[PDB]
Amino acid sequence: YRLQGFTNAGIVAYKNIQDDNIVFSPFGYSFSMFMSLLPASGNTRIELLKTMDLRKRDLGPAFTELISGLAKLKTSKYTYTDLTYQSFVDNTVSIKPSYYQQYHRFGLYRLNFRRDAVNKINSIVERRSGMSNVVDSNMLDNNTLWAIINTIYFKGIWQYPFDITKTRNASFTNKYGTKTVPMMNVVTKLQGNTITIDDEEYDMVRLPYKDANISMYLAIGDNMTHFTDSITAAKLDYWSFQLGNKVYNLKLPKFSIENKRDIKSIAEMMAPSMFNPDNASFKHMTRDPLYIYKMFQNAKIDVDEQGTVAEASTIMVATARSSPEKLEFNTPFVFIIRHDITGFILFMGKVESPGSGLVP
Amino acid sequence: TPFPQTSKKIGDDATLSCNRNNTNDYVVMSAWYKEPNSIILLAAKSDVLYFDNYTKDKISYDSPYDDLVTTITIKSLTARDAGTYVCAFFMTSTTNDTDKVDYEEYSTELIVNT
Ligand SMILES: *[C@@H]1O[C@H](CO)[C@@H](O)[C@H](O[C@@H]2O[C@H](CO)[C@@H](O)[C@H](O)[C@H]2NC(C)=O)[C@H]1NC(C)=O
Ligand SMILES: *[C@@H]1O[C@H](CO)[C@@H](O[C@@H]2O[C@H](CO)[C@@H](O)[C@H](O)[C@H]2NC(C)=O)[C@H](O)[C@H]1NC(C)=O
Repeated sequence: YRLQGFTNAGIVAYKNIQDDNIVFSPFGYSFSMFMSLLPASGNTRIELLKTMDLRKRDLGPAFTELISGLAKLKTSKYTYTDLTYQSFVDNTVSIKPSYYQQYHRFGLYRLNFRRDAVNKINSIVERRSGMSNVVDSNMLDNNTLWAIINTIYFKGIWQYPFDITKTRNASFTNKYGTKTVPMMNVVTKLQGNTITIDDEEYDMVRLPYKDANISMYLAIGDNMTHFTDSITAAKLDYWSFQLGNKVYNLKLPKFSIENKRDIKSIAEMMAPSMFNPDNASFKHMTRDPLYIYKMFQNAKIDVDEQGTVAEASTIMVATARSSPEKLEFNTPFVFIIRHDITGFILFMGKVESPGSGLVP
Repeated sequence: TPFPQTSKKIGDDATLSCNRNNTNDYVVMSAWYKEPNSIILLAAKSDVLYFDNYTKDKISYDSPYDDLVTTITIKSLTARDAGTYVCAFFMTSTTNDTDKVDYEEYSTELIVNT
């Protein structure tokens, strides 16, 4: 009844992002897919249990574990994580009375999607989570009948902040031949190591956050695709156990990334019937044919000398229009914001590293 | 009476408790919400997740190790603490018999007067 499959769902979702300018919330994707288990039934429920690597006997305790994990994200003010979950079902849908009695208090809203649904849903999400204009106008038509929104916000402050006295160094890529970017520099002791993963050298560093058990792990290596394709929750825990105190001259770029990615491919590889109106069985919520045809995530991260600010919104909706982005980074590094107690991976991505590397 | 009326004074500590009828299934969680669309807390065993503007200060969860009941205590009752309070049990099957989520819900009207 562990959440290993829960975290590995988002891990695989990240592993399927064919790009290098990535900023993703594995916890947001995993949480959406896991909350989908409440209305799901039959084949959809079985697929979701398979992807989470859970049985019907372990679904109850799993949620329990999840709740406990959620109880360990709002434990301070210096560093915290706020999570909100909203479901919007059309008034014409005949929701089962038991389902509504059980789950309507966890943000189940009813409206007419043909009467300015965009502004109403944006207002509800803004009132519940503070993030405004989460859903775009081209993601809602007069045909959509179901919309699930999952927002997560992480405010972080380095336990050992960078000195403002830093340099502005030029990173070398092929897209941007040479781009000058501010690079924070700090010489101090940190929990790191330089390990080998399947005969491949990777340097790992941990940056703790003040007044919390959340940490930003940084990994630097030759082929980051190899490091990406070989990470699981248990292997991540083992790598964390391999880290220890040692002196480091950290050169971390002051990066700010934003992504708006269609994740329908991986979500359909995990739950095909959820994205097919002929097989979509959500009989726990309603006997009416409901499905999801589009799934996106909008993520953003900003890192400075004081800390990190990250936002993410996972949206399951009926229609959308977007174009994929493809940037080829050379010799990048991978960051992972992880809760060291629950193993939750709140955020993770990939930033273009300077030619000198993160640890000279 | 559809709602037990718990009458208390300004400044008292109101201890609200509820009992689950199903005593043979695994309690997934126990929830407390203020019926005017306000979630107070969600207790998973001894881990309590407080929603909205709620902390361990005014409302304390008093039954972390007792699974057959759920109990909270509101401290220093004010005029805004009055209203309907709802306790709920989310339970699952222990032996995969009748695979479904069982749900219990009870309400009580707290009247805090001078
Ligand atoms: C970090 O690690 C564990 C996580 O449970 C914990 O010992 C530290 O503080 C704990 O917070 C827990 C709730 O998240 C709670 O069970 C407990 O009161 C407290 N434990 C203490 C003080 O020994 C976590 N640290 C921080 C800063 O959150
Ligand atoms: C707890 O469960 C028991 C057993 O189902 C309930 O006792 C019966 O309740 C029904 C209606 O809920 C009555 O028609 C029966 O007469 C009751 N007794 C028997 C012997 O069957 C009991 O009411 C439940 N308590 C609750 C829901 O608070």
